[PDB]
Amino acid sequence: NRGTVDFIASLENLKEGDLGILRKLRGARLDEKLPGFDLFSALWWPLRQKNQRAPKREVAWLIAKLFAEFRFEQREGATLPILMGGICRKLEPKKELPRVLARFDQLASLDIMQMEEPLSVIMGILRKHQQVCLDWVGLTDVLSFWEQEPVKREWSDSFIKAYKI
Amino acid sequence: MLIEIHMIQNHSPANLNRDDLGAPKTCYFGGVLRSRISSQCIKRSIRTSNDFKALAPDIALCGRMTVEAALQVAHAISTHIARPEIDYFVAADDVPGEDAGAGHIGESMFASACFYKYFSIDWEQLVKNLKGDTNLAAHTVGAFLLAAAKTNPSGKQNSFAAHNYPDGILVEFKNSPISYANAFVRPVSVVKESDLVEQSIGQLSNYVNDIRLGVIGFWFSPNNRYPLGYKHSKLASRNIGNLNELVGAVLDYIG
Amino acid sequence: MLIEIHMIQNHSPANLNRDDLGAPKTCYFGGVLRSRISSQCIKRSIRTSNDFKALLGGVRTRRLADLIQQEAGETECWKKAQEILNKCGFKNTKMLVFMSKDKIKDLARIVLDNSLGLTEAAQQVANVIAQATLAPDIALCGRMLEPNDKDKDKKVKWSNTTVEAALQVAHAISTHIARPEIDYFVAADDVPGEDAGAGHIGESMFASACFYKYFSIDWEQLVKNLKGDTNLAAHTVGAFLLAAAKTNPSGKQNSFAAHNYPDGILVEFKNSPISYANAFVRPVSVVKESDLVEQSIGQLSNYVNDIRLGYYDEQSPVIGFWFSPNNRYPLGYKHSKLASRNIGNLNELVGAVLDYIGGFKWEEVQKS
Amino acid sequence: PSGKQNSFAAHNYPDGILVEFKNSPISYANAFVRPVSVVKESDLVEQSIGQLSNYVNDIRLGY
Amino acid sequence: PPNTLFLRLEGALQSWGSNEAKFALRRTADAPTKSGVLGLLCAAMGIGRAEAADSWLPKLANLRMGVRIDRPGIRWWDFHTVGAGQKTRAETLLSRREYLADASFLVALQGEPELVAKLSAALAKPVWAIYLGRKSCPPSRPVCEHPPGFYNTLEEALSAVPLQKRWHNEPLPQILPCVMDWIPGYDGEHAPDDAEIHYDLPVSFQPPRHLPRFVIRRELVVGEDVQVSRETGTSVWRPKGTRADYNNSEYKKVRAERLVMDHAACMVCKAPATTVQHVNYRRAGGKEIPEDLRALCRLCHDACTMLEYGSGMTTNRIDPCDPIWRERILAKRKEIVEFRSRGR
RNA sequence: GUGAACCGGAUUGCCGUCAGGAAAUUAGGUGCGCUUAGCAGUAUUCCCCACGCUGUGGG
DNA sequence: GCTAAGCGCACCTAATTTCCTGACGGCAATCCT
Ligand SMILES: [Mg+2]
Repeated sequence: NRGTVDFIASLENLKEGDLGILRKLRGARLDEKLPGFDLFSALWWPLRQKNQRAPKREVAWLIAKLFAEFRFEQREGATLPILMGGICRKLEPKKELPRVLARFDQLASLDIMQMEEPLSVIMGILRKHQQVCLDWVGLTDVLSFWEQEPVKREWSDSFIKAYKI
Repeated sequence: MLIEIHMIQNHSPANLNRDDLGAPKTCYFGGVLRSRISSQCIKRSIRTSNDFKALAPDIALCGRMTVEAALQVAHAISTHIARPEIDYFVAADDVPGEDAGAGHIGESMFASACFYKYFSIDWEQLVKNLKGDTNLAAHTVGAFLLAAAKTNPSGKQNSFAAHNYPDGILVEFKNSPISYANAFVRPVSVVKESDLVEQSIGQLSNYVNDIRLGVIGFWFSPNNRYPLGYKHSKLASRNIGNLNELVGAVLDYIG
Repeated sequence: MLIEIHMIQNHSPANLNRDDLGAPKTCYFGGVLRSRISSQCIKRSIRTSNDFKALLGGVRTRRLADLIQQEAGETECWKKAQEILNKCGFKNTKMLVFMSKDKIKDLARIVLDNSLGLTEAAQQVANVIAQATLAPDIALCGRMLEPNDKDKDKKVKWSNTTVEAALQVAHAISTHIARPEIDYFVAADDVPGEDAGAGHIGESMFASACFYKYFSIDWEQLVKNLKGDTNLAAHTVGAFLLAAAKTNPSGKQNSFAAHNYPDGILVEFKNSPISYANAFVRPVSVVKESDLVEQSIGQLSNYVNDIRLGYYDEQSPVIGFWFSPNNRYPLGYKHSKLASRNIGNLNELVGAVLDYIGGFKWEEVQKS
Repeated sequence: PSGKQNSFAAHNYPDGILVEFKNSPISYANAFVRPVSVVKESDLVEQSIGQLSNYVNDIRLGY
Repeated sequence: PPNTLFLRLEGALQSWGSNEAKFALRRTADAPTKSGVLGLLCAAMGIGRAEAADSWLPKLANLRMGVRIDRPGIRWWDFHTVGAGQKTRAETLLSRREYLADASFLVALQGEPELVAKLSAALAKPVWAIYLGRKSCPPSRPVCEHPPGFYNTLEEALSAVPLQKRWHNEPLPQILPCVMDWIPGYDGEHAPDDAEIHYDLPVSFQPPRHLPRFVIRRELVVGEDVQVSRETGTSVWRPKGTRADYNNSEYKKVRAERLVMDHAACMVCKAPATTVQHVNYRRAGGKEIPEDLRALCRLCHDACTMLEYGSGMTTNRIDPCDPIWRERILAKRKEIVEFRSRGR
């Protein structure tokens, strides 16, 4: 989809200081700090004007902050419930595995403006296991499409089929 | 000529109708499981009520020993997939003993659903069994509107005080008896920017936007909370914000 | 004449009600998950509230023979009480039996301890148990009992034990989407070891939510249940209002001391019950300005204005009192000037609703 | 609490203690339903005590 | 000329009860019985209980018909408790009733043309409320939906009418059953081994007397003799569209028009203006009229967008034309000067 | 009016009650934004109204 | 009356253990003698 791949490319082309000012902006909105809003305008407004399929404001802001925090490379076929879910096969099935499973289970019951913290702990579990690649494009178009039930359905049984291999 | 009343009513978590095993009554529609309130449940809830009790009225509306009553109701098919839930209760012994717990220690069943409720009246036969009392028939139709607007199934309500009111009533005077249950062959999926009742009323509006393309309609929402059709299109003849003026407009249309 | 109480109560992270697996009760409302508090829990907390000790008058126990034996310093009578109860219909130490406490004490002592016949003594005990319905908690919560017809003798007849409930309590559903949270707890061993491991590891489950609470009292049924003594009915209504405002369910309160007080109470006087939970069909999302209680009160005021401008009777005006501590949260912030008597004191609110009920003051009715 | 205090020596004493004597348990957590936003000319602790005092006065007058 | 009349039977629930039900267990048949469709037509004409008896049954009953089952609805049992006495006493009558859930039927009655025309006219004008066998089951689709036509046999009539998809991606039955009154063929011709008996020929209707009839089923295959239809509508509601663009030609004309009566001046600080801001998004994309647009300068449009992003402003944005929303706009505009690098 | 019409599954209820996630940890090693410039020594100053066309009512 | 090129790094390591509760409470009528 156009408008999202170039968003991921521009996020990946961001330099270290820009990622730092995005990192400090994590945990709050963008109305209290200027350079966060200037950066969101610079990375959104021309790409919003150029394409009709630009992502929604808050999901784009969430993915920008999470990419600044974690910095995983973009790679096709590396979405969240595959990588976590293959991670969920190497744990103790009676105690630890239900706890990490509930950590991933929490994600299905948030709106878009508190969603970054359970995602942050999930991506921290990913970082603790040396995971370098994530389908950032896949994550953001399934996150912008969060209003429907079938998308969460295919999310979930993708986790299931990653678990049963 | 037929007066058709399609009511959308969102009920808070309760158990209005119970089957043999205590579950909420359940039907099957749109290729998914729906919550159901039986027709006779709504009939007896509307009947025997001081909200409605205030030749013989209410014998013609609901029959009693070849009356063929003018008013009949459809089973309340939910607009979405039914979500039945287990509630676990205990009843304390409230006398200090060496143990704890004394009651049934059982489980009850409950569900919350947005019901589409269909009502149909024939005017001519309602006049016919009223021996030509047109004014009495108009008054009893207004009484039906007043009651069914504010009467709920008096099921298990002491522990589940569900006294919600309908958020949308569509009254038409069309030719053939049609139910808009086919509007909700789609179960209502909830989005972040809209609620369940708004989406159900929108599905109804998008379905009455058809049929006419291939009659009139009075739309009632409390103080225009939910407008039938989020446009300026000729879909609802009169957007009405209050129930009393809705009943007045319907009565002055009839007579 | 129906008295309607609609309360908005924000709670600290707590687990007031739990199911089998120790999870907070959740229900689907408007297509989304909502934190739920059971109506039976609220009824128990009201009945066991500190504003109810002078009004509590009912016991719902299966150990009735213990109660009857307890009024006997030396008169050992427990097997005969159990036998007369077993022939009364209970099959065992029995099924759950609800009736008054002074009634069971005095009447069962003077009936079953008497050396007399056996079947008609069971009939007398059954009459005492069935007719003992003069307790305002029994009048509010309601009761009916059915004994086992197999173990009961054919010579014992039971009168009507059906007490119609004058109180309807809804399950407290959250105004926003449910937020189930997991608390990972350990239990440290107080003696040291060579391994340094906890004595127990577990996961508690808790949730913080803004609950909408709904109560409905039928005044005519309440004065029919408690008979003509209307002073006790007014005392029951005032005690109910004070207990509902000032008592929380006793869940895991030792670990989650969430004793927050409600920020908004609407007490409305009308002949038809209204559930304002449809205000919160759309979940409440937080914003930068205002808070959750303010947003929920605004949504509730919007729906109250819509209902009054919708379902309205000229013959029966709708009228209600709005509560906020020292007028902290107004109801009609923008346009809905419906609450005529915004009241900033609980005793003033109780006095106002008692005056609307009739010629009753709170001090005068606190004697029955 | 002695949780990672060897790496985070956070031994700060309370900035305000309200000890009340009453029959029923009440709590002032509902003061902080609205999160405290820091302004330049005031303090987080000062605003926290101010909001707590507002709710305490409201509860005392209405309850 | 049209010798066939068509009936469309679709509802949320339906129940055409079989012969083995007038006890408390009151089951249903998989297909609409002949007495059921005959009663539906009798109500559509609107004659009395005994007026059907007085020489009206065999005129509608010699019409050898077929019933075509589009989709098989499942059998749902409803737990019905009759109150009996609520002369009266506390006794509850117990019953279970069978319903067909989510099924669609087409009934083709073949007869002489004038009867078919009268039947269609009465179907368009039901003088009494008609339903799907039980009064609590009103139809969801019009019974007079499909127009009548002329067909030689029942098979041609039942294969001519298409099968209507309710929505776009639903599983359709590859095999489609059809149940018809047994055509005797030539004189004589005793019934074949597959001919089943069915007590659904009405001869009196109060009390109901039913006569047996011979009933035979064929199978139709969709895609070669039964063809699907179009969707003819929308299912989901999908509320209206936000996210107005900024490159279409209809945008710039309204934006430049709003910069005229405002004299290229800002509205909150009265600086020289260079852009425009929206007050509500009820109309957007290209449809914009110049009464909900505010001409704003560069340094305050950015402040406005900084303030409206996460305030839950939904549709009605910040107006610079009311005192309530203004006093914090200046407090915001204090610090966009403070921290932005002027150096695209 | 069609195995159909008339037709509640009714009410009685706290899951509750016990608990520190705990002890351990440098983000380091490398770095020129930089090369050009009168806010003014004039030759059409963009003009609407007006002088025999160089004064005159100002956008 | 307002310029423009060229230039924007990658390598190392990412951890271990052990503990994870028990007992108690589970209803009755009334729907042909
Ligand atoms: Mg400005």
